[PDB]
Amino acid sequence: ARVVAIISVFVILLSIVIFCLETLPEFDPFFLIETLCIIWFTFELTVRFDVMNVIDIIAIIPYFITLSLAILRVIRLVRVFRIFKLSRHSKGLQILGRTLKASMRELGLLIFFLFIGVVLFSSAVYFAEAGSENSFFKSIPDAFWWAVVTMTTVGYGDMTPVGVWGKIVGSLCAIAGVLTIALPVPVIVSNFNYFYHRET
Amino acid sequence: ARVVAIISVFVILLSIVIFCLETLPEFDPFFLIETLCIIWFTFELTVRFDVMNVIDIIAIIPYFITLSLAILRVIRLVRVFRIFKLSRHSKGLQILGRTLKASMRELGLLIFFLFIGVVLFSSAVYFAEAGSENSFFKSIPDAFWWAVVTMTTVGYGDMTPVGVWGKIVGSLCAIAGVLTIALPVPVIVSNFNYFYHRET
Amino acid sequence: ARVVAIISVFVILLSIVIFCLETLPEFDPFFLIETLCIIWFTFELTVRFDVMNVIDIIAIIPYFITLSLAILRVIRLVRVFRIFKLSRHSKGLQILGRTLKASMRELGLLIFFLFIGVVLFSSAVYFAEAGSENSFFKSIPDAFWWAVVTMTTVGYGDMTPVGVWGKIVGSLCAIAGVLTIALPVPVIVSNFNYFYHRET
Amino acid sequence: ARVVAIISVFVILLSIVIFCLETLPEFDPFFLIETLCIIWFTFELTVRFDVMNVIDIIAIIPYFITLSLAILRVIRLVRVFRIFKLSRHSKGLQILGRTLKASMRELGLLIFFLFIGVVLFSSAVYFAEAGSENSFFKSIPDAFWWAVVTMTTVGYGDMTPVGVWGKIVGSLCAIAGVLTIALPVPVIVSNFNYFYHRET
Ligand SMILES: [K+]
Ligand SMILES: [K+]
Repeated sequence: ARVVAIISVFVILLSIVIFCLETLPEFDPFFLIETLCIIWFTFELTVRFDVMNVIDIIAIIPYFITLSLAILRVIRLVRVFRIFKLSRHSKGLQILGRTLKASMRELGLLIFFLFIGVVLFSSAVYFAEAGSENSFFKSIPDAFWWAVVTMTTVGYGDMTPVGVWGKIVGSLCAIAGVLTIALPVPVIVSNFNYFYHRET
Repeated sequence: ARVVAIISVFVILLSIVIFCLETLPEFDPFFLIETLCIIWFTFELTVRFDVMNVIDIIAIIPYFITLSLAILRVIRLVRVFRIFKLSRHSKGLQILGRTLKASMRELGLLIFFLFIGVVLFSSAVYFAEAGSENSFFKSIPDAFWWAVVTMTTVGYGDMTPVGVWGKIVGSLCAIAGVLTIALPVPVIVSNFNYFYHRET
Repeated sequence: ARVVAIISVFVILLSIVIFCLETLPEFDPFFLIETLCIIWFTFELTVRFDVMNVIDIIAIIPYFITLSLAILRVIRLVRVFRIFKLSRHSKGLQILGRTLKASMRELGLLIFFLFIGVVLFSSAVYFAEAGSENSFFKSIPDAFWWAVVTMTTVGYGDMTPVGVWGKIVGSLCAIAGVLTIALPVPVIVSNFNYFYHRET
Repeated sequence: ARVVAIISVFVILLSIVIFCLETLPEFDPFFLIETLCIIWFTFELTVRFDVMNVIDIIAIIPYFITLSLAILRVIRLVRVFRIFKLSRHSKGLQILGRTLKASMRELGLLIFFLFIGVVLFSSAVYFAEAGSENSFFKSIPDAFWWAVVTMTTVGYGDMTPVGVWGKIVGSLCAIAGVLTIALPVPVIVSNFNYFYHRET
């Protein structure tokens, strides 16, 4: 039983590695390993037969579909959901799932505050920069990325073609982003700590 | 009474989308949608007749004004205050408003500490770099942006033309910024959590 | 007695503005305003006659000295200590001073952990990159800045000439920096909140 | 007994300085200082004779080995473990060691969540960008660094050759990284504060 669990974890990790390696530019030996991992996945699934069973289903749907290029890239992407098959073995990942399910309102509030701040500061920086020639931002949607990476403090990069009002707006954006990403997050963190210590 | 609320939210979101799209470079169909959204806004306003009523007023003042380019960009910017019309429907946004109103002293203290740190580290880095040729910063105001994005950890970008003393000042700036943005923020976060859990 | 306080705050702010503006490249009208601010500073000082009196002293020592270029830049820099004359009027800045005085051990521990992490990750990234040609870092001191801005999450900029081991070291540096800047800071924040709420 | 401790701290600091300086491009006077520091290290070790004794051992193994270039760079790197000889004298560093030993599960959970987020967002951004010509990322491993520095908010640099879907994935990556680095860290911080206040 524990040997079967360790085999399952090794097979999931092997499938993740094979995914990532077959995207490498240096590269059957991948398709045979892939079909072996999928044979094990579907054997485990058809022995077992919630969200973990849905994950086990999604873990083989792409392989069985591949037997417009947009749909093809979408399914080759959803082949990455094999990494969530580690949830059945990892207890911290199940705690993270319970936390995400229990703080849905707070995640929505975080996304809402970010949406509002992004629209606000993108409009502000677009209208601050639009008065000049060779404007940095071409539209308000063109500043959405800048606003996201400034509010999250990830950082944009080179802001040299920006003027004084653009930099004033950017300073306000940095401050407001710190605050707005700091307000919902403590509640999610408290939920995680609750579930974690309840488990252990 | 709930269908009217969902229509109001859809109209506010449509006006936000129309704002952002009419700034796009690909672009009457926007002015007719705009005048329809404003007709609904003013109908709701003149049926209703605090800060939310002021927001409802500001949401139509620009449209009615547009019937030096600096004033024009300023009013075309204040057309973005339609996004705060979501406060009447979103409870988290009203909680955020109550939080901001209740932590005014702490917001002022945050801005004050940032002002002091920005002046201090801009002076320090300007005088550290000014001893060389082709100085990175041309004045102490020219380093204000750098100091803001280093204290907020948003990051400046390429700091390669900076010397040893400039980098020592930058290290101190990073540390001091972490601390100063970390001191007022817990109080604002505690106020938000108080109002949020009082509501729910 | 309150008009005198508001005059003092206006004069301190005017001296800060004059400092920052006389560094501008566009620029007696500054030296006369400066000597008026210093006449007021020394009048207030010689009417009054702790750390605030030391600040009042340092606020006029540069003006009275200016009546190798390294010493000159050093004193023209210490002219920035006029911004700490706002401590006598701002209560939050005195709270910040009390906090800094009460968390000296924690500030030293933060600086010590950063020193250790910086030396460690600078050595690691230098020896990871040194095996190649056109190495990004020329010495272990040459990576000190990179390590500081990666541990503080301020960010370095372009890390494209870095290899796989350099990026593994950089990932570890980012994680370890998050942790080490997160460990001492809560104690300083708790001290600040204690002093702040004790005052108010 | 205290003079010997201050000599030991001075010798450790001198060896750290000599390490960092002998990597400088400007540079026996370093090898003689090095052999003196090692003579003191081994004298202290052979007078004393846990993890601190292992550190004292590792602090001289490289010098005694140097009496493929990969092994040589590896040992010249492990010469940096002299900086951990400060643990015997610094109490905060022993507190940090106790904290790291007591929060091993949480450190593993942090690394696990980062691994999962990195694989997820690297796959997502690779498949979002791969539909175009001159793709920014060449493989899913080629986006591992980008995902790490976006989730840690250290920042990547120039993301201009990235498209709309790449920037949507990057926004999600920034948000998810904030959350996942925010969930395990409070427990490690609480452990550190516990050990710190237990000591003092
Ligand atoms: K950051
Ligand atoms: K950053």
